Amino acid sequence: APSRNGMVLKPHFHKDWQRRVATWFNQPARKIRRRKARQAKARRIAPRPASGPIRPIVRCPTVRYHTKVRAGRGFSLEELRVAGIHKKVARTIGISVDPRRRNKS
Amino acid sequence: GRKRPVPKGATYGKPVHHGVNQLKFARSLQSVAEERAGRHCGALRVLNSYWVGEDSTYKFFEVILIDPFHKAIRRNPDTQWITKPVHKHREMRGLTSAGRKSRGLGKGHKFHHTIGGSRRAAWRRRNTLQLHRYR
Amino acid sequence: VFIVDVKANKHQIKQAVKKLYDIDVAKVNTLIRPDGEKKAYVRLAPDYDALDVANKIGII
Amino acid sequence: MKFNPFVTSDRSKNRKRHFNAPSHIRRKIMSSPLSKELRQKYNVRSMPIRKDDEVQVVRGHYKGQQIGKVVQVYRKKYVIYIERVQREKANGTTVHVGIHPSKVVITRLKLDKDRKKILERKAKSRQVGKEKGK
Amino acid sequence: TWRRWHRRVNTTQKRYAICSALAASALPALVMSKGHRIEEVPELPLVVEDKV
Amino acid sequence: TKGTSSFGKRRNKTHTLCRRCGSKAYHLQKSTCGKCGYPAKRKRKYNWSAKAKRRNTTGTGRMRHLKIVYRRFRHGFREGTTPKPK
Amino acid sequence: AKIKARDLRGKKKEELLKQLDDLKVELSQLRVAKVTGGAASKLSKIRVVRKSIARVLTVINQTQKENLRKFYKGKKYKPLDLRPKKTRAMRRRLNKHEENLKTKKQQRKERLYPLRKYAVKA
Amino acid sequence: SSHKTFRIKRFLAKKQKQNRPIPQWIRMKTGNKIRYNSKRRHWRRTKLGL
RNA sequence: CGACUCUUAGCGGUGGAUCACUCGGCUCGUGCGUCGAUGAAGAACGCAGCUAGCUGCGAGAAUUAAUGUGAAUUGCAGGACACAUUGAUCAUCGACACUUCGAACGCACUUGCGGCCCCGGGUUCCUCCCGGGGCUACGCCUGUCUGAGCGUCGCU
RNA sequence: CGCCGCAGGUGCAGAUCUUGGUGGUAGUAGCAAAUAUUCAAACGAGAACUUUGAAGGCCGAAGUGGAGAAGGGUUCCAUGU
RNA sequence: CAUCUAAGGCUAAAUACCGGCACGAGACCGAUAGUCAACAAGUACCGUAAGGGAAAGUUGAAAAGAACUUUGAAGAGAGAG
RNA sequence: CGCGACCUCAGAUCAGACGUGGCGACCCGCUGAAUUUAAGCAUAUUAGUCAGCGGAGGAGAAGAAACUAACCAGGAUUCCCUCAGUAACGGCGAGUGAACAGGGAAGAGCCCAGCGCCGAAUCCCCGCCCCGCGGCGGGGCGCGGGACAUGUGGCGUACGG
Ligand SMILES: [Mg+2]
Ligand SMILES: [Mg+2]
Ligand SMILES: [Mg+2]
Ligand SMILES: [Mg+2]
Ligand SMILES: [Mg+2]
Ligand SMILES: [Mg+2]
Ligand SMILES: [Mg+2]
Ligand SMILES: [Mg+2]
Ligand SMILES: [Mg+2]
Ligand SMILES: [Mg+2]
Ligand SMILES: [Mg+2]
Ligand SMILES: [Mg+2]
Ligand SMILES: [Mg+2]
Ligand SMILES: [Mg+2]
Ligand SMILES: [Mg+2]
Ligand SMILES: [Mg+2]
Ligand SMILES: [Mg+2]
Ligand SMILES: [Mg+2]
Ligand SMILES: [Mg+2]
Ligand SMILES: [Mg+2]
Ligand SMILES: [Mg+2]
Ligand SMILES: [Mg+2]
Ligand SMILES: [Mg+2]
Ligand SMILES: [Mg+2]
Ligand SMILES: [Mg+2]
Ligand SMILES: [Mg+2]
Ligand SMILES: [Mg+2]
Ligand SMILES: [Mg+2]
Ligand SMILES: [Mg+2]
Ligand SMILES: [Mg+2]
Ligand SMILES: [Mg+2]
Ligand SMILES: [Mg+2]
Ligand SMILES: [Mg+2]
Ligand SMILES: [Mg+2]
Ligand SMILES: [Zn+2]
Repeated sequence: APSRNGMVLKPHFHKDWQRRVATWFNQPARKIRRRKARQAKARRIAPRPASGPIRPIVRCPTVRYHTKVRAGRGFSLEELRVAGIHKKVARTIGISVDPRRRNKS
Repeated sequence: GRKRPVPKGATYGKPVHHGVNQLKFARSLQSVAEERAGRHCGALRVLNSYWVGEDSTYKFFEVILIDPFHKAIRRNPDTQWITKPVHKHREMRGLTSAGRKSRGLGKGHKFHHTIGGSRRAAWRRRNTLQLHRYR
Repeated sequence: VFIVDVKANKHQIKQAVKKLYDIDVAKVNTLIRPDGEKKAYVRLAPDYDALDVANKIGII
Repeated sequence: MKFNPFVTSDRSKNRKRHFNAPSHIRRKIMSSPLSKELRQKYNVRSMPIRKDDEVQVVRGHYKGQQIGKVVQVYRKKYVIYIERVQREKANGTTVHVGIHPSKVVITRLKLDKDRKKILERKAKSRQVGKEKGK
Repeated sequence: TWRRWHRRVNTTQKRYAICSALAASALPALVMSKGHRIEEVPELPLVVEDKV
Repeated sequence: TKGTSSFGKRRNKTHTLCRRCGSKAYHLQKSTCGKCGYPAKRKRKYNWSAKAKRRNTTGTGRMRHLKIVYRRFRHGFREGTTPKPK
Repeated sequence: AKIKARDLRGKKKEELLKQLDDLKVELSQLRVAKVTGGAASKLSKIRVVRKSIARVLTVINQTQKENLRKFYKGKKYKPLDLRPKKTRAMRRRLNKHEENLKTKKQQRKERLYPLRKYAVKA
Repeated sequence: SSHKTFRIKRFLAKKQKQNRPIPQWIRMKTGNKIRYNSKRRHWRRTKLGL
């Protein structure tokens, strides 16, 4: 029963949520494992960049973010063509390629 | 369709679950045929199947099976994947083309049920309460 | 009187006794004791003698 | 202190390992300090105990400079029995008193092929450690 | 196990506490109040050369 | 009479020892174990009885082969090789 | 006085079997002594004779098994017990040869476009 | 009954052997912690499984 | 004077609370993440000088071999063991071995009964008996051999 | 263990509360279905109950007799406490 | 107009893990607690069966575990150690 | 009225392999309630949850768009934060309820059929000899057999060839 003023609340705890609860006690261990794997991979590829291949300059899709620019999946086929790079050699030299992206501007 | 197997048509419960007839099995007859072929010939791996004919009461499917231990399969790449242990009895787990259709797997606004790998995967991920360490 | 293995039948008992002690036997009666061991009574040949065979075995 | 993440410091775990230790490391556990003269003759400090070496008890009821030869290494009870370290029971006869080997100092070592090799390894390791320290 | 053992403190408050502790260690009344036996220490903010 | 008097009639064993699983659940008149379901290939096992599942799960017995497999895993299932002779 | 597998191995099967038979006879007479009162020494020798029988049998079986392995060395078909006993799952795997061989298209891909070792200037 | 199977007889043989007291010298063992035989079975007191 | 009863104390019983101890849990985290027809999980039956349970093991039976270690094991007995003309014990465990059921596999079992092929003994090699050894389950793939069809043909 | 803070599986007379132990009742109810015992002796520390013998009685052959099935599983049989 | 090219197939990483093997730790519990199970515990025992399922830790540093005398048949005492 | 070829079938203790059963915490495919809430109760809810069945692996599933968007466009999958207790559903009651974009973790792409072209170039098995045994490989030889033109291998797959 409600008592005096207060928000009308709808808790979603009618469905035996106790059996499916995600506890995050292994969060710092997960962070350490991720860091160690990062260091191991960077050690494995010694002169190459540790982060990964160069990603393209890409504008954000919707009207909320189109003023902003982020990184894309890979350089387009047309970009590679006019840059003079074979699309099967770009990936080996460390360039991400996104075949399914077409240019409009 | 799949008639519900209850004695004398009695489903003791609320009238919403009183249906016996007009019920449909959630997997297609083609996937059923693939399941039966694989279950009988468990030593083989089901690849795919195709419709070959039907009458009023029966449907006929021809099913392609691969012997995972024949040397013509094991020494040939591009088919070595079917011999991997994780690829056994795929039809019982719905990995064939026919068995995959019933799962609702795909891309688009139409397929928001199977985000994460499967319906149960999505349901788990959505209905699990993520209790962080810091709240 | 011998305690023989539970799986040995009378023919095997007769052969084994005859070869082990180089003797001649008439018949074998077989009973399984309550505790599980098989006990075989072996009648010797009349020309042979259980007393001195037991002497040479060392059970006397 | 202790820094190895694979080495436990739990009291209960350590006690479990100690009391359930197999015999071949119960021998290592039952190790005794050498006398001053032995610690000078050999560049080693302690030595695991043996059947026929002569010790002297340094703690408890049976202290003294008397040199008694071991006659028993009762590893299950983690004790040893010594020649004249005994005690007379009620009926008239006598038994030995269990003594932890850590409460004695070895004065003479029952030398054979193996003991000399153990002494050699220990002295070599000590020399290596001190020469690294210098 | 879901008892919220961890607490998150504001970063500004944490730095505030560090500043207060650093300031407090420089008062001989407070450090002697902790019982740290600072009687013949030449100067309470004790600084030594980097040779140590 | 349903009480003590009727209890004097029970002298015919219904269940007996099952060759699999060693329990006195082998229904004689039905030729089927009540605990393992012996003529059936698969073991009779149910999730509603977790206590009964743990009474007979792997490791509640002897594990004669698994306790050697576990030991061999640490050295990688080596065969055909022997330690260096003295 | 004891019997050692160390020096039991230089002998032929025939005298090995004779030694085993003598040990069996000794054990049988020891069992007779056990059931007819006997003595402590005879009772304690039973374990020793049993281990001696086990050592002789072990040497016999090992000799036979290595001879059989020598016989089947290089043959296309071997007895199952002479085949490796790794794991049922591990024996069904694809061997090194067929897990390493690749398609001609894959080989052409690798020949033409290998992975280059590179770096980026700051 | 007199009419019994070989398997039933084998089972009863094991039970008969298993129903006997502990050896005297067991108490002298180091860390014995065993008082008597707890698994003693009397035929008229507790009936067998089979 | 006592008996009985009540209250309080001393002491002694019954009882096993409290307190201290902890080779046990519970919770979290990490690293691997490995069963089985080459017979699994599970079960049954057995194995110690004296041993019923727990543990260990499979007729080689509280264990064989090998390697490391290096004088014990131990409740009593007994007995090796120059510890180098090689070694108690324990550990590791890669060689060997691993009874009966059990997916369980010749048929069937709350019992028992076969069939084929070799070897040995009575036989005195021929086929009866006894003993030993190896096969004898279902489904399915590729190949092999034997085949069936007034199925479609060809020659005759 | 005191003092300053911190965190609780933190305070028991009840719940026909749970577990364990203990009283009065109380040396009380009771050891009353199917006729029955007695004499001497032996062993034995100890005899109303054992054993032997002598009596008197019962089951009275659809038995309180002799054997079996099912079930029990060593209860069978000696010897000792 | 925009977008993709269904009805064939493969693919590591980030991810999950209350069963298994081997480990480390704790502001947790301290024997009516903590797992049912600190101990011969899925044991004893119950039910035809599916299944149900306990109780149960502590001499002492060392057995040095009370020699020997004495009453009783012994239990059990009294001295002594 | 016999003998061959092919097709479709059958047998075999034929030569050589493979499957079965166990565990099932995590995962995949099904089947699937009611207690409970709604202060009653039938849709709803519990819940695609418990129970039931099947199939795996060290992870599994997914996965390289018949996508999202409507922008000055993004670009496989999976996971975390957020969107969001929102859009929406609902005896529009109780209650239920995502997705896109943004930031991160990780990042990897590809192969067939077909269309064609290349004297079937293709593959399996059996013998003989040599080098290796370690997960049985290579080389050579066989007028040795078989599969296969009802289609094996090479180029080649929407990023055009
Ligand atoms: Mg309010
Ligand atoms: Mg990154
Ligand atoms: Mg008979
Ligand atoms: Mg190709
Ligand atoms: Mg008795
Ligand atoms: Mg008192
Ligand atoms: Mg050995
Ligand atoms: Mg019958
Ligand atoms: Mg015709
Ligand atoms: Mg409380
Ligand atoms: Mg109270
Ligand atoms: Mg209280
Ligand atoms: Mg109150
Ligand atoms: Mg009365
Ligand atoms: Mg009366
Ligand atoms: Mg009369
Ligand atoms: Mg009368
Ligand atoms: Mg009668
Ligand atoms: Mg009797
Ligand atoms: Mg207590
Ligand atoms: Mg408890
Ligand atoms: Mg008495
Ligand atoms: Mg065959
Ligand atoms: Mg309601
Ligand atoms: Mg209500
Ligand atoms: Mg109601
Ligand atoms: Mg409803
Ligand atoms: Mg379920
Ligand atoms: Mg399965
Ligand atoms: Mg996968
Ligand atoms: Mg896939
Ligand atoms: Mg819902
Ligand atoms: Mg083609
Ligand atoms: Mg595509
Ligand atoms: Zn069963």
